[PDB]
Amino acid sequence: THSHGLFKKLGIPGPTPLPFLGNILSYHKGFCMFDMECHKKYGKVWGFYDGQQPVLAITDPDMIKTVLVKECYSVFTNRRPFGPVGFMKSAISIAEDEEWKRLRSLLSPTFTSGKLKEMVPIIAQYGDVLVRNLRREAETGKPVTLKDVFGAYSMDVITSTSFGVNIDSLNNPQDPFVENTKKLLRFDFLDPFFLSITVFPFLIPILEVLNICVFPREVTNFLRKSVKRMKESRLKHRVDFLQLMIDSQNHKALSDLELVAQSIIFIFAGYETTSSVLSFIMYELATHPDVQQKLQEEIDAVLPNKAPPTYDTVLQMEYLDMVVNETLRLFPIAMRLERVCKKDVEINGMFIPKGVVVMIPSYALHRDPKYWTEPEKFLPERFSKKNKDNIDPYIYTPFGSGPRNCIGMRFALMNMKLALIRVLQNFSFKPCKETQIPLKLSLGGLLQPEKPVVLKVESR
Ligand code: HEM
Ligand SMILES: O=C(Nc1cc(C(F)(F)F)ccc1-n1ccnc1)N(Cc1cccc(O)c1)c1ccccc1Cl
Repeated sequence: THSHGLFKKLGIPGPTPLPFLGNILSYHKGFCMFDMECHKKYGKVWGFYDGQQPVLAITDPDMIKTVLVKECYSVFTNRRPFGPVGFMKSAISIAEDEEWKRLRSLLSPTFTSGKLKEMVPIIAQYGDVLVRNLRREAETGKPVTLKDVFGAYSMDVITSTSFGVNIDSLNNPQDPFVENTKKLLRFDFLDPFFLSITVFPFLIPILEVLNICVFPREVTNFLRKSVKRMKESRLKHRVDFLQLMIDSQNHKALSDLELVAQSIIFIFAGYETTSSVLSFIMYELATHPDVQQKLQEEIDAVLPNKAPPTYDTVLQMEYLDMVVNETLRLFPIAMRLERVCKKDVEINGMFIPKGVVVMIPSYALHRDPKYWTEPEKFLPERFSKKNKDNIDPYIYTPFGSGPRNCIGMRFALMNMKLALIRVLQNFSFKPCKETQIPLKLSLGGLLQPEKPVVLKVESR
């Protein structure tokens, strides 16, 4: 069509698009397979169309640094709009340009290492809860699906960190927080709805005037009311995500609806993501028990006699840092990094026209043989103390990079590591007969396993 000749004029290789559809039919193998395929068949830079939207993929480390870090505030500042957002347009991950710079300033101190150290005791409290509910499942003599145990854990930390709500999600699935928040699963961008709106971006403004929100509106209105009630209910900082935005509420000021929007994004950002990575980590520990043994030995060394973890101790365990990093290399759940080019610009000898989405194939780079030897093998020694300097930080980007990287990286890493320390110091995980030995990945818009990971759990 009239927008499909762009990459031909610039002389950029890519699959030939179809009218009205672009290359979305090539998504039948999934985002990951499509990205790795184009990397093999086109080299270091290629292009394709999500409907009428042109997308340029870049793999040069210098270009990635220019897009994500150097020319970030000037050119590559925002992400592609993804659908009808409603009042959630004020969320930090959805805000654009000056509003984003303001909100990120108003929210950066919330994710300081100092504030994270003050959050460790609260998160550790539900590590003991996870172990208690894990032992009962171990006594059943039957395999357990890790998504439910970790999802229960990830919910308990989120509620206790975002608010003061202490809950046992696995045993108390009735509290209004547990019910509504359990409907904040990740967005399958290859489903009929999202595939439709990428082909029909003109329908996004229509959906907004019908008050059709991409987030379930019942959960949003419930959460807005609960925050409005809790603000009066405390009208003892307790290292509370909501409180840290209330005391900071008194650049510019953070509004009440803005505060509500950020709180929901933190719940959304850390419920399935935390549980998914924790499930991937345990799968690789079962199929590679030598790693699990050394990790279980390192946990006992730093924290003897099943000692509770600490900010100073978690940041000390080196082999635990290797297991999370290598799992995030194999399974970067974002799969991709996107920036919208807001003006004509030339980067590293390449012309990027206005309006083109620049894409960085994190999954494709993480499994590229030109940077990783035996990429499919899960060798956690890639990040040893003497081999962790060879890795290019712009090829391995599990949390993104630049001033729009993950704002909750330290929390997520701490939260996951605190969970791993407590569970491996009491249990061992064995591959049962209901476990997929190859672990086929899903073909949709999510980086999740095809079948849920079920493993045998024994007590130590
Ligand atoms: C293991 C879990 C997580 C992973 C793998 C992850 C990864 C990412 C990635 C790749 C991005 C995009 C950065 C880019 O565009 O360059 C991002 C953005 C973001 N993440 Fe996470 N994330 C995780 C958990 C969390 C959690 C628990 C929070 C809660 C505070 C959080 C808050 C955010 C925010 C606020 C952004 C948007 C930053 C901005 O737009 O300025 N993330 N994350
Ligand atoms: O933005 C992402 N997630 C996200 C989205 C929302 C929102 F939609 F409601 F606004 C809210 C929270 C998060 N969230 C999850 C973990 N931390 C932040 N990404 C990366 C990404 C995706 C697409 C384009 C792009 O440039 C960057 C992500 C991260 C981990 C797993 C899966 C994803 Cl899709």
